[PDB]
Amino acid sequence: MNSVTISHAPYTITYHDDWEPVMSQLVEFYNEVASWLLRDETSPIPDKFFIQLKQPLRNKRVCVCGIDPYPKDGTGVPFESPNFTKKSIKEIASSISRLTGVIDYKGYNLNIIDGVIPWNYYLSCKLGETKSHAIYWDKISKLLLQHITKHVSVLYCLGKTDFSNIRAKLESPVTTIVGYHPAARDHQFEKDRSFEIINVLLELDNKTPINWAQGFIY
Amino acid sequence: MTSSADLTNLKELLSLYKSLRFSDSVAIEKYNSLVEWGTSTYWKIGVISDYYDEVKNKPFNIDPGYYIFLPVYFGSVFIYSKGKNMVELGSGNSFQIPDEIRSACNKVLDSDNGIDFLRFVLLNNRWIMEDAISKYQSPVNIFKLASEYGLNIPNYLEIEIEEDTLFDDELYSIMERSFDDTFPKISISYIKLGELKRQVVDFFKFSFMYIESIKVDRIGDNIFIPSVITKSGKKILVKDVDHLIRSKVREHTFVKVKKKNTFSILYDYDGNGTETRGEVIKRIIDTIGRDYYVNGKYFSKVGIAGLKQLTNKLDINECATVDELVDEINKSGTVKRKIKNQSVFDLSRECLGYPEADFITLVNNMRFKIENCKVVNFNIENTNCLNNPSIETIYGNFNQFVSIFNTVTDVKKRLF
Amino acid sequence: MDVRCINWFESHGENRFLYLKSRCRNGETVFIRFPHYFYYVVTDEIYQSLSPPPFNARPMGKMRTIDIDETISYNLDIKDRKCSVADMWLIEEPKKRSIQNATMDEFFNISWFYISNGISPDGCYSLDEQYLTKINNGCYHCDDPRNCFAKEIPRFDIPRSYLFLAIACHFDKKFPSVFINPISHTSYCYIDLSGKRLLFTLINEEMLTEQEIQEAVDRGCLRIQSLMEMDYERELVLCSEIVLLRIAKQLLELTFDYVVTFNGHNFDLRYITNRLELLTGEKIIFRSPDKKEAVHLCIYERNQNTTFHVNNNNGTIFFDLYSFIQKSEKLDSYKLDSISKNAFSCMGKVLNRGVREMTFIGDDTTDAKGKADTFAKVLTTGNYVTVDEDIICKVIRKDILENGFKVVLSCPTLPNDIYKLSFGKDDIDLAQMYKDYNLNIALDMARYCIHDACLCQYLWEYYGVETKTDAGAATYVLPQSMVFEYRASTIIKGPLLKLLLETKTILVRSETKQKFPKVFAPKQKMFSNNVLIFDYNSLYPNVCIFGNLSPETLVGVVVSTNRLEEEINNQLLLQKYPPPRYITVHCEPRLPNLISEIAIFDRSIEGTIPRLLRTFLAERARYKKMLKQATSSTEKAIYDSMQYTYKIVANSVYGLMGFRNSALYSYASAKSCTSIGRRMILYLESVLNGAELSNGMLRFANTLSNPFYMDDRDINPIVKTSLPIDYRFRFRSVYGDTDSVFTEIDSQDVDKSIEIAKELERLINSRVLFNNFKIEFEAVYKNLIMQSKKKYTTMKYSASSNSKSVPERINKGTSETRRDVSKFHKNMIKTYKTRLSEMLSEGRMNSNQVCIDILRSLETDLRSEFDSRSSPLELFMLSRMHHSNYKSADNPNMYLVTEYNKNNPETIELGERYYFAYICPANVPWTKKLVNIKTYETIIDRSFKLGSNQRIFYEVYFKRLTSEIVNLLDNKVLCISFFQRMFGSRPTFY
DNA sequence: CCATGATTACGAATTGT
DNA sequence: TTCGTAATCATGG
Repeated sequence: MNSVTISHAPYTITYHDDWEPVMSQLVEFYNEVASWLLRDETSPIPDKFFIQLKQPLRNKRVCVCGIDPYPKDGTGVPFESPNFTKKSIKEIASSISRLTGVIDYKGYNLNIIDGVIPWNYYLSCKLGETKSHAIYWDKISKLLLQHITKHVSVLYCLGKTDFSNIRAKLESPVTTIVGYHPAARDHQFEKDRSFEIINVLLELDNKTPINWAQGFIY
Repeated sequence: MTSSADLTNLKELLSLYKSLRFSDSVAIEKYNSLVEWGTSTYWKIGVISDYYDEVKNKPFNIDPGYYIFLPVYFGSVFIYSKGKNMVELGSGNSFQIPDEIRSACNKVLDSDNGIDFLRFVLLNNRWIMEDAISKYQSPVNIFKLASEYGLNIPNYLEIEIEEDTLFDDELYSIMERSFDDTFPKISISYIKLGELKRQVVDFFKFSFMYIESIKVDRIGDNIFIPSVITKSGKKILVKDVDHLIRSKVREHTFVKVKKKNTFSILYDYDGNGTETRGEVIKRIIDTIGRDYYVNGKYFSKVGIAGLKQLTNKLDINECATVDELVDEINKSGTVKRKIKNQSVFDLSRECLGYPEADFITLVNNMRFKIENCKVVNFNIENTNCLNNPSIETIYGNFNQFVSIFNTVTDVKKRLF
Repeated sequence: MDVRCINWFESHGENRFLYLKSRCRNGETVFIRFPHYFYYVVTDEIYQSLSPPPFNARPMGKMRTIDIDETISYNLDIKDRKCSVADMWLIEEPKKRSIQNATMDEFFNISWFYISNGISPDGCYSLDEQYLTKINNGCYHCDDPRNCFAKEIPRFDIPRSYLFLAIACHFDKKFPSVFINPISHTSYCYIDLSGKRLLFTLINEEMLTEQEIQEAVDRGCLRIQSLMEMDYERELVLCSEIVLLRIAKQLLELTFDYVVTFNGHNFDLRYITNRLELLTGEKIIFRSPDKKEAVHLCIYERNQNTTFHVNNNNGTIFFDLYSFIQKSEKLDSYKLDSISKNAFSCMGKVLNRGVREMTFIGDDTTDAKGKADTFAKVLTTGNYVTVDEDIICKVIRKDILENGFKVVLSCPTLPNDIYKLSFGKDDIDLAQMYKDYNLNIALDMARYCIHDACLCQYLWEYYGVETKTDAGAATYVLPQSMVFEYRASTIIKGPLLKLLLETKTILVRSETKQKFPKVFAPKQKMFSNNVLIFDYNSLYPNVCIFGNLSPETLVGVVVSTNRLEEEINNQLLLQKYPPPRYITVHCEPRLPNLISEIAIFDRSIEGTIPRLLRTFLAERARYKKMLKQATSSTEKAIYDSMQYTYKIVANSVYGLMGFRNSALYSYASAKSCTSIGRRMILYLESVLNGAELSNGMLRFANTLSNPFYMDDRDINPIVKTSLPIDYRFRFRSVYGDTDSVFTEIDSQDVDKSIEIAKELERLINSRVLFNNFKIEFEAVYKNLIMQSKKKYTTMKYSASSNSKSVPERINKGTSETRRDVSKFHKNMIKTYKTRLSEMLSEGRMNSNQVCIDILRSLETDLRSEFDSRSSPLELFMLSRMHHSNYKSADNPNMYLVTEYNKNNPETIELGERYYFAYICPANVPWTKKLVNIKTYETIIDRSFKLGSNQRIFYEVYFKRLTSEIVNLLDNKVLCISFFQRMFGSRPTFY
């Protein structure tokens, strides 16, 4: 838990100890990207760009990833919707309720559960322009993903096309499963069985299962 | 991935890992292939001594409760689990047993999924039960099921203990008298109700004694076991030839021996001597005679006979001449497929009971001469392989193997 | 309405079609759109039992299906192959449909389209206007391709259009990135359909402070402010970044035929696109011929290493010469300048000397026919010329003669008369030129950029990419754009499908394929006697034809684990399976327990693989003859392309027979081919070695017995030749592999060796060999030093050459470009190799006197260098790329750079290419035993002056040098003794 | 015992400045 | 997919 300073905004980034040994590289790759990003307004505000560095990587086992943050009303925490209006979080909550057998539910937060980390592959996006900052973030995304891959056990991808060749992007071979499009037509995501294989391998990795119901909000 | 077949296969791997057994070659090969498939498709994957606690050898106070007592017998032990073949401790090789007991054991195992494996005791072609291993069902209920099929069951005692009890030697004697079993009692395994850990008791005592000589006795169809005699004439049971050779016994010498209340057994030599197994094997062979060759766990004859071997394996009547032999072979209709689905070399090997590895190694190092699709002459090419005395005995017996091979080829041509 | 095809490309939208781009005689461009279906092959009963009837079905007749799965056999009672003869049907489904018992499922849809419709991808056709409907300007729609392409016409010449481009960016310390470094220059070469060639170059103005722009405009350049006011005929134009990128986007959007760039898919195109996006939101758009699909440019990747490709859908071919050269043929280094050195070379004569200049003249009477013309053509835009493969010179004036050239260079005088000219390295550091930016520097970089842009064109005609593309598309039955993008397993499905349809057979594998699990050593390395080279005439295809080695003609595989069964099986094999009808090939057993493995093949009916190979060989021979009997340039180029394509497709069969995911998988056939090839090679090596030439006769070392079975030919070892009586020569055999055999002759007269080699080739082909096995005399090698075929150096004389001929300096295996070895080590290797080649021609060299002499020379040089310390530090400087993407804990190099950053005001980033060397206190004497070296590496900057309290480790560099030298040479004990005496370690050979 | 031998890991051979 | 150097570990002469 320390802090570092940037010439451009946020002008201050606070980070955890686990993220220390590569975080320095980040700032070197940031001063050449920062000037161009701030030209257009982005969601969320720059002050929440690096708040996901807070969750330590020692006590996590599974990783959930998203290609882009929420285009509107972004808050910083990936896959978070306090009002429960986004289609992706609605589908995730419905699937979790179906799998766990719980009929009455109100909300779901993936950051509450211990063992899973809510992560976004691109850390910023322009409102009304989905995936409009891939070139800006590419190197930072590769760096952070290679670091998080060294601590998580199984990596569950979202989006068939977005992460199609994810094996080549990461040099270290790590147990990885790719998921389908969260809002795929023909109810393709309904038949997905990723949560079962995830904890099957997690047990196979000599690790305790993950209580999904912990993320529920009542 | 979308289908649940992959996750079914994954839990199959998890169950196999939960019941891993390196002895089964087929199971190990399948597990390795599945591991390779998993690490290639997913780019990565995360992948009976421990079942027994420390043996008790001194009297001690026991916890009051309900216990089940089962004698552990002296003899070779086998374990059979569902989905794998039978396993023998140490090397984990295979053996041939009748299919009826195979079906009975399968019917016993598939009834309750909690039975990990079943324990078999073999001593001089005698198969009996010792104990059962199940995490959900106590063996007491399945003794009835095993006896229902006709398969033999041991003597179990269910005793409830109220106060503190001392497991003194007198208690062991009372328990043994309560069992009243003719077969030797090598130890006593007793289990507490509701506990997955099963534990055994074995009191030990050792001394020195003089053996007059070591003999061998007939057990059946080319199966023999060494027998040791002493000055007092008492009989000492021997586990196998392996125990004899690894115990470093010496003829007309005092040796240290283990005793129980009813019988005495030789034990392993734990000294730091420089004796070599190779010369010990030939010394034991010379003491017992050059007419013997070891089939692994036993000894066998080298008798010529020649023709009184195919009738025994074929389970047909006695044969005198070639023509009547062919007629009697033709008159049978059921055994034919065994002749029609199996080769000639292995058939002759089984008829004369030769070892697989030994004979296969021998026949690859010495040359033949074939005429008219028949064996006529043979001669050794490299003489180093003769260093093993078993090789020499097999070479001496090879003169009858060639003749029986010629006769089998003759009758095979005659039938077809 | 005669059209010649150019390209076929597919549309990847919601509705998918196929496109034909064609040109007429006048020069008009025509696009034709076809609907693309899914093709399936079923049996008659399966066709009659489909609940929704197929969209269209076409009969194919009676086909025979054979199961080509292999089963072992521990006996000789083998079950026959099962064959099923039935009527077969071909069906077309607009959408993907699954059929449980569909057959022939390993062929592409496009190949089915071509073969069913009877259309070659690049033929000339007289189309029919009845079946074409106009939908736009230049885009038509067709519904019945079978009747529209009925008429075939002889080919007719058409024009074409090309674009070549090059980029020059700004950089100071590291490789440029889009976010910090702008574009300084861009160069374009443009060829339109009118046949007129234009060259132009755009220069940035932000590094051109106003006075410099004004002086340039007065000098003769042009200044523009908007997009509309650019004219192409002006050679040099000054403009800003925005307008330069706009012009680049405009140029990349036209409907060209070939946009060729050297490594442009990874750097150039990506750089332009990203920089344009950052400067303005405007982005490049490609549109389909029907104006229905619009896509953006995004380079994607394919892992074959990684090769980049463009997502264009307008029909243009974005070609990258780098990947083509990488996958076409093998070089030492794949740099642009290296390829230019290997491609454009000549020899010239010196006509003038004095001062710091020299005049070179070049004509066809000096090197060959066409070399002078090519060198002169490249000389138009050239700047620097490489001379003697050693020096780099700056061109001051050049004059192209009527049938030659003359050039004046700034080079020192040399004591010779004929020298070698080539185009190669450039002695220019661009970082320094960007530091002090002035108009002269800008103009000179403009000239460099235009020469770089044109070099791609010159290479494009040198390699014959167009004719090879057309030939490959015709032979493989594939679209043009994908001729040079797929591996061997894909370019073989067309001819295989055609052969299967012609023979009316289907091969099925109704099981699963379990994954079942040599280096040649020359006898000696230093030779000093002449070596004759012989090339086998396609050993594997010919021997596959000889043995009928096909999956469907394998009678069986018999294995035996014991001598009993092996002997009985061999006896029954010779009894029931007799020659010459059948053939039996031994193989290495596939399991440890097996001791014998025999595969049996039948020669009664010809197989499928032998038929394909025979067709390939016959076509190649016919095209060789047609090229040899031709006079025009276009016909010669076409015939060369055809023969090359047939050669490259006929040499991929052996590899595909050993590939699990191939359509020609055959384990037994592969092992049989390898074993029989080894047998033939061993037989020839045994029969050549020791064969002498006495009187007018030649005797071989062994009887000419056939190594397979009895033959009716005479087997007399003595053969009567027609060479002069007095000749008495003895031959030796040293090296031999699949594609070549080396023979040793003890003489130095090249003419006699050449004539004897020709006569020996004739005698071997006519008498010694049999059936379709033949050899060809390739070259004569002198001064041969070789570890393997990967690494060797020698002088090469062609077969058709005399004593007074220019040698070919062959040298490969060594890279000479490894920038982390040394500057001193390279020079020592070169001088010692030259001395070796000089003493290897004396005449009295034997074996154990060269080693001692070279060792003594190395002694003298190393001790003199150690005791002199006269070498400058810059010759002992090594370099390394800095990147902290390291595993493990410390990796002291990171510690060293961090310490240097802490202790010096100069800062090193994470992309800077930094220099380092070995320095120690000067008081330490010579050390034999070696210790860790990473702690003795120090980083040297520009301002570092070597203090008197420190010196450099001569011992480390000397150990590396002597290891590389000891890698050569024959004797072993002397070399290891020397190495132990000097450095006290064990040499690491090989 | 320790020279000798054999494993393991490193990183350019990269290409475009 | 290659090879070649350097540091480490391990074994029979």
